[PDB]
Amino acid sequence: VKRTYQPNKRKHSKVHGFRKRMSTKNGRKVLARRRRKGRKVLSA
Amino acid sequence: GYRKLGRTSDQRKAMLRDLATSLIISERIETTEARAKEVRSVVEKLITLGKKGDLASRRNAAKTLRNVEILNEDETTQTALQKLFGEIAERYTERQGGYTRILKQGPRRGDGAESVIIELV
Amino acid sequence: AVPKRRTSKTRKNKRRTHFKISVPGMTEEYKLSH
Amino acid sequence: MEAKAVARTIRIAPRKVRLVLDLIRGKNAAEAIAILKLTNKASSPVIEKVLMSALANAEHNYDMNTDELVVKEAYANEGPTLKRFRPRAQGRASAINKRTSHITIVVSDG
Amino acid sequence: EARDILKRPVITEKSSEAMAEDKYTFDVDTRVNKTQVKMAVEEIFNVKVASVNIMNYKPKKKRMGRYQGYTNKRRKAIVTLKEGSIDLF
RNA sequence: ACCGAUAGUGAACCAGUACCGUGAGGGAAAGGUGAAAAGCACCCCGGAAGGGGAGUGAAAUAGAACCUGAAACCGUGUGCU
RNA sequence: UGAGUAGCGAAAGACGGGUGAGAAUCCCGUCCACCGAUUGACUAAGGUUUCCAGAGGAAGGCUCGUCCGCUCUGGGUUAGU
Ligand SMILES: [Mg+2]
Ligand SMILES: [Mg+2]
Ligand SMILES: [Mg+2]
Ligand SMILES: [Mg+2]
Ligand SMILES: [Mg+2]
Ligand SMILES: [Mg+2]
Ligand SMILES: [Mg+2]
Repeated sequence: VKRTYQPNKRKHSKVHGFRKRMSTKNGRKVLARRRRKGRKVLSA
Repeated sequence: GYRKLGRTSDQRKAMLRDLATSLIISERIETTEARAKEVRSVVEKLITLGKKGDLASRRNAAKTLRNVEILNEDETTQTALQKLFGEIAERYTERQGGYTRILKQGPRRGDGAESVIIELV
Repeated sequence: AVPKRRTSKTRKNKRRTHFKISVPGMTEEYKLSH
Repeated sequence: MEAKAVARTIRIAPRKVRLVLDLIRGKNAAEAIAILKLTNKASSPVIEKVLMSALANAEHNYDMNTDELVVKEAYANEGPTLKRFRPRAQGRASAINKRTSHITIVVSDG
Repeated sequence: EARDILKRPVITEKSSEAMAEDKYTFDVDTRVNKTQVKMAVEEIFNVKVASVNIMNYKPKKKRMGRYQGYTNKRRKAIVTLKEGSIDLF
């Protein structure tokens, strides 16, 4: 059988890195809910 | 006789041939009860060829006895086939059959199996 | 194929009358190693 | 005089131990080490270290003779468990209950 | 600025083996190449250093209950030289 | 004329933590030795665990799962049947 | 409770000797046997110290266990191509 989540590292950061959250206003309201709730790991 | 021992024909014919051989070398072994009531017979039919000693019995004393084990007793080398016709045959030249002896030790720890000794006499 | 009821404390214990074990023999302590 | 000894958090179920003890109660002492080591079970080698601690303290602490000295109370009682999991066919899972016992022996004279 | 580059030696069964060929071992700061290292030893010790190799490591995992912490990081400097020697202890 | 550890905050302790999800995002459990560490020197059984004596203490059936310690559930003994 | 019940994940092992409180199951040795355009040998992704040596046996390993990819301790990735 074949299942989902065939990993990689180029594509886990070209889509969920820091610099893709900053280049897009709706991704800055992502960051600005994880600082306010208090999590030790912002999106990378 | 007629015991199968949870082992199909091609397996039982090779388990009863290793028992007959390694016994002869050390003359004393430690097995479960069932198996030694079946080498009770295979090995008793195998000295009776060793008293003849003829050229034909050596040819049927090899179709069950096992491949040439290059023994090493005291400063020597033997075969299990030039020990069976030279040495056991000579100790036992004037008795009838019945040259084995079973002895009951206790059971085992893991599988709860009766353990017994078997030697020559 | 599935229990319709609960098994009481008695019927559980009326059943184990025979669910015990047995004793070895006794030769003089020496084993019965025939 | 009534000596005793207890074994604590011993890693066997009680329902498996209690089959051996019924063969040990209301009997002599040297008529018990024998019947124990001639019973193929796994309980037997731990009820055998637990008489011989109740017999080796009726000699150094309380001064009785091992000649006539019998068994008056032996029993097992439950203990704390240890919960574990076995996975099954679908994504479901299933319970496992690994159990313990405490063992207690009493040797008395008359 | 030398005595902040290289810190302390490493004495092992390999570092003890290599002193039969005058190869000595140290533990270097990060942030540093192998050319900063070469003229460092050569001006503390006056040894006329020869060629040099280097490597890195990665965090390990110390843990002794309630202390699920990682550990610092290394950068070794397996150093070599022909003319002379240095006695450390 | 507010709660007093299933309550009060999601969090009295390791808490936006472990754990679940590609991701956005979701969410826990868990407090108490004694006035004082004086935290059981020493002897005996055992490979060790654990228990029996001795000894500290006002009490160790207060011995680190340690304040009290109900019920379900599991057992040993026996006065009538 | 159901209940000491269903189950214990495709497949050839047997004897002898040694260490140990303790061995069908660990270490050494013999014969037999199986896979074999693969149960062989190399590389990439991805995983991230699982690698090595002495120790250790409460838990984990679908049994046992003096053994282990598990638990303590110290150590191991070297480039002008
Ligand atoms: Mg018998
Ligand atoms: Mg309360
Ligand atoms: Mg108080
Ligand atoms: Mg049955
Ligand atoms: Mg049924
Ligand atoms: Mg081998
Ligand atoms: Mg390894």
